[PDB]
Amino acid sequence: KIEEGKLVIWINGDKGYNGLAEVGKKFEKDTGIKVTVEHPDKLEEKFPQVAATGDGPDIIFWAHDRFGGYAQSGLLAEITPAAAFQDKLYPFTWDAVRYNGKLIAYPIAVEALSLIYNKDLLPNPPKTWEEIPALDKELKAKGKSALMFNLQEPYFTWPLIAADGGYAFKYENGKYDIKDVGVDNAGAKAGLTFLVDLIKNKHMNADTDYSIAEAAFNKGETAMTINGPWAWSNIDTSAVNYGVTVLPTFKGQPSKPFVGVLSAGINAASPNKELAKEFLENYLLTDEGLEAVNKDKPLGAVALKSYEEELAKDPRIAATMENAQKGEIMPNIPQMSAFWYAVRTAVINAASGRQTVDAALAAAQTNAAAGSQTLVNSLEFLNIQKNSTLSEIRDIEVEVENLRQKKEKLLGKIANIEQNQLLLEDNLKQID
Amino acid sequence: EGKLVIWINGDKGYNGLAEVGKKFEKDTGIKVTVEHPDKLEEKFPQVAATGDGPDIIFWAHDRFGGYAQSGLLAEITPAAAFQDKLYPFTWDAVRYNGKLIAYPIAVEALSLIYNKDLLPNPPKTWEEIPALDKELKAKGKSALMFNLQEPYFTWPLIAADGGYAFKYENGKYDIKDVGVDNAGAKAGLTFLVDLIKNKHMNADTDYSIAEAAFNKGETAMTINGPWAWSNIDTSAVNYGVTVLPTFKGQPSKPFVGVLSAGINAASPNKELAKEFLENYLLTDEGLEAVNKDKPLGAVALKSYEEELAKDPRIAATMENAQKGEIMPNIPQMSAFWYAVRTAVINAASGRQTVDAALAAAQTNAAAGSQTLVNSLEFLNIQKNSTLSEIRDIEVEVENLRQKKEKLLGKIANIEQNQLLLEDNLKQI
Ligand SMILES: OC[C@H]1O[C@H](O[C@H]2[C@H](O)[C@@H](O)[C@@H](O)O[C@@H]2CO)[C@H](O)[C@@H](O)[C@@H]1O
Ligand SMILES: OC[C@H]1O[C@H](O[C@H]2[C@H](O)[C@@H](O)[C@@H](O)O[C@@H]2CO)[C@H](O)[C@@H](O)[C@@H]1O
Repeated sequence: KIEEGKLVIWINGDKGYNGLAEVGKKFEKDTGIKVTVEHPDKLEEKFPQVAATGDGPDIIFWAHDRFGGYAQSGLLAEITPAAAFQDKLYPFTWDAVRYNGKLIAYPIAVEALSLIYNKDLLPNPPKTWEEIPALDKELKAKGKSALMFNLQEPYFTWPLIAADGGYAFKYENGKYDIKDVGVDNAGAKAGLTFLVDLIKNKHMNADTDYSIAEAAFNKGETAMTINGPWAWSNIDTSAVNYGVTVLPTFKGQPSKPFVGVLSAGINAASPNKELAKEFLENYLLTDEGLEAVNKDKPLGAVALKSYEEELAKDPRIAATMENAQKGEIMPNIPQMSAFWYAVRTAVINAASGRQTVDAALAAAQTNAAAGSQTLVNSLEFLNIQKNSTLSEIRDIEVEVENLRQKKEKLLGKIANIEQNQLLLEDNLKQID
Repeated sequence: EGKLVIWINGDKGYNGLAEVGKKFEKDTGIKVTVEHPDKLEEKFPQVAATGDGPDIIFWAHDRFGGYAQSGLLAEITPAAAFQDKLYPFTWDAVRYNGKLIAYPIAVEALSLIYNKDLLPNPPKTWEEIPALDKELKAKGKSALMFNLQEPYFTWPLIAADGGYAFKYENGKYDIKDVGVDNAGAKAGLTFLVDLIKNKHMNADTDYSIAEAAFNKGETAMTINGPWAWSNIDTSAVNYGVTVLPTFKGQPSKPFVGVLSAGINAASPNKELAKEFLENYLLTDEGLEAVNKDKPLGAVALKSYEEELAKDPRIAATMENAQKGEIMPNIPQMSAFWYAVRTAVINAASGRQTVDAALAAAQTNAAAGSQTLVNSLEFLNIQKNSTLSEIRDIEVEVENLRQKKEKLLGKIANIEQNQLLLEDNLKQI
């Protein structure tokens, strides 16, 4: 299971996992505990599968949006940093990781999507989505293309969907109404329609994913991309002159990225709970840990006031936080994965051309309205956790029965010894 | 839309299938479009729930009971004359709750495929394959590689010693008696994971990696269906198709699939699709056209199977099929397959023990009544989608009714005028 005496850490393959593993060498070269940093596929879906059986990593890194489901499923340990540690991180980053009054993870860095443009194929990035087609017609005349970004994950297409009024769960009076879902409304329809019209007019391709878009931009084949800070590393080494700027407006309104706070939770099945705490607070969440990670793949606007006051002078970080301000902080409520799955389907099926935008989003709206899928999903993981726990109990009872069998055989040995002692003590009394 | 669009999976002979689409277009002039989208079996119900998707969908029969329960498949209406051209047991695979829900095309089963120059005889047992891999490793080769990402391919071994999906007895399936947890399933999956731990296979091998290695002569054995024989033909590896090895002395038990063609319930071209399938595909000419692209296996059309049955590769196919089981077509199959995919991937990667992986899958698959909620979801989507078409029509009707009312105004006023002129005329 989760071997005790070591820390295993999961973080997504696009993050600075090699830089994080350097913070693991320091932990291992300093405290002797070994640290293994892995980047599995579909990490956010494997974690609850294995953690439900007491397996998985000690620490799981993901944006805070997924952690409310992990918590409701009972898979997360209680985070308990001291008030002294709390004043080192911006309070709004602690806000992202608070669910029903408990801190369910440590905030690390603030992520938001920005516009990234090739400084030499385009001297000024377009201020509006609406001008991007004309730019692409011109740019293709030179053998290049205007824009390429990942169309497979709704994270990347939502800023445009949300611009004119799309929303996940209505947020009002400080609370989300999970039956007021806004993926159906006219704003959402107009955004996805513009996107599918871009595809159908041959300005982008529905088959484009993350790898194809990064390859295309870093080779000077596309004028613009949409991505987070992690992507800056690979663009640096391509010797492309790139700028990071505000996302284009749509119908006169800013694109609204959903803002992620990359967070570290501690597996509820971890025996190394306090070892994990010390790693995060006194190794990761410091200038040298964060800088080691950050120089692998930039983290974005880190939550630690100490190192952030230094990264904030990067113009790319300001442009990140300006885009972040125009968007909305993602909810962390359990229904987010259900929301994300509904919107993922819609975008792929509308982009593929085999469903209309109107039909795709009407389906997604009703699906997302079924947010009581997360109750069934949490109950499922809890029923796996229970059966696994009963199984450990039965193993213990076999151990106890074996021991009990040895004991009974020893008591038998003693019974026979006592027979002898009675015999010899009578033999001795008669010599007397 | 006056044309036929068809979905079929990318490992099938879609190029050959399109040739039958031309021969359809040259006779009726109707265009035939053959696409092989990824995850078609999962996209289909998403889009058909809103009245979209393809006209015809090709997949193994196991998925069609869920499509039918969600109300997304048209009732097939073969004439008694046409029904007697197909083996009756292939009709049973596509029969769900008394209705025929698709046309059967071909019977599929996995076989062992081995390099006859790397191996004089296929192994009789799974248990000897490690020793064989060692001997081969010393020569720069490997014993066995097959797709480990899809539970379809690992099931023959999982079932060998007693694993099963849903218990079948008295003619019906008990969807609460699930056999992915039992000692037979565990022993099969444990053997698979030990192969990986001992470096005889790699948990990341998938379909593409395994085919390449075998067709390049890099590995002595693979496990695959008939669709794969074409590419091995063009590679000039000397290969045999044979019965799978035994495990713990018992036959491997592959799940048998009947490639089937369903007709979308929202298709306006239902009769064209019927005509395409009955009188173009399901004939000695059409099945041969597909079969020459990528072999189909044992086709359902008695006339063309009589010829195929002479191919020893088809005999070995049918011998493997007989040791296995025809897959259920019940709605719970998708939940079953997803649960077992999870277990195999998580245990093969080493993140979970076999016991824990399969205990979780057992409890998941035991909740197969997520297919009832899932169908109820698709139906309420279909209903809401339909109500919107209705509301669009009713706007057209009210507009037309307003245009009418305005014309009745013109007529009323003309009659006023006529009254004036006709009395003024009676005075004159
Ligand atoms: O639904 C898409 C996806 O959006 C976010 O995932 C992001 C992640 O937050 C980023 O750090 C980066 O890794 O890209 C991911 C998308 O590819 C949500 O955090 C995630 O839950 C959601 O599924
Ligand atoms: O995966 C290759 C193989 O997959 C199919 O078998 C499926 C089954 O039919 C599906 O419902 C799926 O979810 O489970 C098995 C894969 O794990 C096809 O039957 C076969 O033709 C195709 O090549």
